[PDB]
Amino acid sequence: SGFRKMAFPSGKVEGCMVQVTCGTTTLNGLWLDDVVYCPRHVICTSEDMLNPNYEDLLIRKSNHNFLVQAGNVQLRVIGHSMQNCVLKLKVDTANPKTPKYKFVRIQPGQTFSVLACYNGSPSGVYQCAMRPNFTIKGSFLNGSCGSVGFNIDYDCVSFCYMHHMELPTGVHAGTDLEGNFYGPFVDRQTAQAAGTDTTITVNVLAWLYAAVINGDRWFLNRFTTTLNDFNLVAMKYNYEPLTQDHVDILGPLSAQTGIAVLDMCASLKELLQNGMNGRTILGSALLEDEFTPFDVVRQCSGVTFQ
Amino acid sequence: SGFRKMAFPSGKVEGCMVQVTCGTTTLNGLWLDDVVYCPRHVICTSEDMLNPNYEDLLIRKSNHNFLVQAGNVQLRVIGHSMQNCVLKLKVDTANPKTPKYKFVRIQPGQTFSVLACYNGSPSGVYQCAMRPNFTIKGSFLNGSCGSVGFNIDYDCVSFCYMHHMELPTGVHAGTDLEGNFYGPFVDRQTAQAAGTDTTITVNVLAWLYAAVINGDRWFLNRFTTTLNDFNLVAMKYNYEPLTQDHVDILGPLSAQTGIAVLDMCASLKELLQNGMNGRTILGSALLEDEFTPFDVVRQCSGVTFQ
Repeated sequence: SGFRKMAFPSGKVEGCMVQVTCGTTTLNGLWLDDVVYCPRHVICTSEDMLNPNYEDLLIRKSNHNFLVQAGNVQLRVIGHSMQNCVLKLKVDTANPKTPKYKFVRIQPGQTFSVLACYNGSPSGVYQCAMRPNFTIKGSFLNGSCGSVGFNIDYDCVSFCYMHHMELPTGVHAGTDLEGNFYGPFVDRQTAQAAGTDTTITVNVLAWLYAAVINGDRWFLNRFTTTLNDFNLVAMKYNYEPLTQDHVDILGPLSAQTGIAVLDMCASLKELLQNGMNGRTILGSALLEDEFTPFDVVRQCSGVTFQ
Repeated sequence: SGFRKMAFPSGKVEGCMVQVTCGTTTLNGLWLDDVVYCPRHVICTSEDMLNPNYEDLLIRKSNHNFLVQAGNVQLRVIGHSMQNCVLKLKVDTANPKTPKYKFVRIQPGQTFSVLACYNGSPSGVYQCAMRPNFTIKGSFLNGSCGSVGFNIDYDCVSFCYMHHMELPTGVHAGTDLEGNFYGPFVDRQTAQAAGTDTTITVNVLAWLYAAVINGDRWFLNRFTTTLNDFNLVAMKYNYEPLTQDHVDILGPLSAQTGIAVLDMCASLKELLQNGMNGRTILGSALLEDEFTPFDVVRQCSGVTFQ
């Protein structure tokens, strides 16, 4: 029993974390095969970040201007390239710890595990989700840029995020492993708005399904509702509009617990309109939307990786 | 910025996880040097768990009755021994991935990272604390026994927990790596009480110190209080009695934020007496006590490991 915010095992990703220094700016890099991926603003100074021309700033840089460090071992850069907002550093050595990997671009609401790193060394690992405004609520100090988010399929690491920035609201933003930002954010030290943060409705429902599985079921009401009527209440509370695909994904969870998806939507509707009255659900005093439906199925069945 | 429940990198512990099968019972084991550690009730059947005589049940077992598996490789058991509630299986092979390690017995309130495993393969990693009643609130399905909790000091893994049981209250219990249980729990399928669960007061204060560092500071009141007067309110809410050692540990946090420890105790006192009025602190709608003061200092300074 028990249900917790769980992160994937980070061992396979630790072997791919290196330090990247250019000039006097340092951050983390992802070393897969003979290529190192890092945020492109490693070439910028503090003055450059106010308004950088990355093409012009990169022209003044050669292969020997990039200090790629893996423990005590220096890596020889034999080629550099800018793919959107990430830098690709070709090195003369393949990573001996390269796992089976792919580069995927996750959709809003999907979760992934972040391995926070500083100077190419891992400090911790935690789980977070792509908010509908394409931000994430993580823990990132200075030097944490280059840290990657990932999912694991048994033996295949699915890289999907790389940290680039902290918005002035204390929230974070970044790119995929091809350099394309999640959302309307640019790697530049200027004021940027994150947009309205909405709640991942399908994730709250799966979380409520996990509570029922783990004995916590006081919130189960006596009502039901419809998709269009529940969405009328979801809009008033800035919740993501629930669709039939969201209902389809919650099917296995609805079959295991015997609670129809529309019945849980009414229990969620009453929780929005009446609060929670000081009680708790799975030890949380609010509604948790950072658990995808597969996050619940994976935890309640205990799938393994290596 | 940002503050999250973070777990240590699990890579060094993944290399020490093996599968242990005895008869038709299987669980996880910890393979360090030429010794494998596993919960001793791997020798029990479902009928044996109701009231086992582990000494008598172990006598009928020899070295070849233990199937220690590490991936596809079988390990040859050349010796077995019962140290309290754990079994020590001597094998003919040292673990090539043995990290620098120690066996420590943590005190109540201390936190550690749990690496959940099934069939000797890691499934996830999460952070939890030793509750004052010597339980933990984790996520453990059948087969998760043998999973270990640990802390990391740069390059030294400090093993401190191994999962053995789930109490009928849905909460968990286990031993250290020497076989001694945390609390008054015995590895036997009988009704056992966990005792009154109190709140780790010094951990809530450090968590409130982390919120002030991360901009969330609305809870800072205009009052102060004394140690004996705050403990009078702490007793009414089943909070751990705060001592001068607890104040001493919160010193560095009190110096960085400029808030005296006694001032924060009054802000915590008002949060206990008046609730939280629907607001949130660091995204949580209740008081979080699973963050030690060093957990805050470590996250706000970003210490690394390898």
